[PDB]
Amino acid sequence: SKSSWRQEWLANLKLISVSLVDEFPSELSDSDRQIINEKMQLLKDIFANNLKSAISNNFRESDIIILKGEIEDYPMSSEIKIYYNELQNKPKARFWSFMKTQRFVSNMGFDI
Amino acid sequence: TDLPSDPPS
Repeated sequence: SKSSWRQEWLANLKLISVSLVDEFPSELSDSDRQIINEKMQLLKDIFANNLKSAISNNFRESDIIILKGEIEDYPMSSEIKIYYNELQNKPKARFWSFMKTQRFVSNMGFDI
Repeated sequence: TDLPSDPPS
């Protein structure tokens, strides 16, 4: 069943657009910033070369949005959270933190 | 196209 769930996800990822945000939700050290940035880049490579997804430069034009934290950690002033808030107050994009994403990609058979 | 991101429990 997880095997079937992976094959369904794998086939669907070939027809998905992924966006990786540049905004950090909160204050971190230069070390924590660097570690996240490295993972973001590794994740971008997994989606484009292994999962075969399209990489979108506009998060408003993508199916899955990779964040530098949880959406609840993002400030009200941030464009990514302003966009998120609209999709709640209107009846379809996905918002995954890098940690959530890293685990999903592990579940796809790819470990950073 | 909108199946769960989390594996089945």
